[PDB]
Amino acid sequence: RIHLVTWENRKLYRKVLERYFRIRYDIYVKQRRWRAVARPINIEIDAFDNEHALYVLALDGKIVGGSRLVPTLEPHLMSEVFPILAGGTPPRAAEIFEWTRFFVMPSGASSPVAGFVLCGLLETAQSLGIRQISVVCETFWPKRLRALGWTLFELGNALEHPDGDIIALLIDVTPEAIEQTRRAYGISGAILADG
Repeated sequence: RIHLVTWENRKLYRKVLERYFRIRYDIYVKQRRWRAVARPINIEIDAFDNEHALYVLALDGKIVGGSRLVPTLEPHLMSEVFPILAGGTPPRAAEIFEWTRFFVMPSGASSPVAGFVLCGLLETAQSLGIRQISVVCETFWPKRLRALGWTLFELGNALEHPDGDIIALLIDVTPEAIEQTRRAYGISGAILADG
């Protein structure tokens, strides 16, 4: 199930968040991803992990995948690091949040966990009146996401690097995108823990 962790419920979710920041150490620091900062303790945390962050976490209590949303009216990765990808002016609106830190844990084999996370992201954004989601992602993502039902707009030129090519996208959060995604991964029950 997809759980929405915010500033307001961070104390209820304190053990999940402590595991979540340790997991980011395993994923981002331990496999030496671009710009991950090594901390003196085994967590990974960046300038965008503050009171304005939203954590969309796939649980079962073990974390199996997730993502992070930041209000585009606040400083965000595309605004502070990659504004060149959106022509120097990333999209910024109350209605618009930036997606960062998409991950799926290895275990999670032939599992729709990815499905559960991607569908859960759109459903959480729906529920909050986030109408679009901005993202900096590898240049292979738009094909995959336009195969699941997503309507999205490239915001610029790809930035080519020997270690990976990246691009900025603006994603519509549509009832349709949601349906086709569920269909692509064929799962049924409730996904969000709404209560």
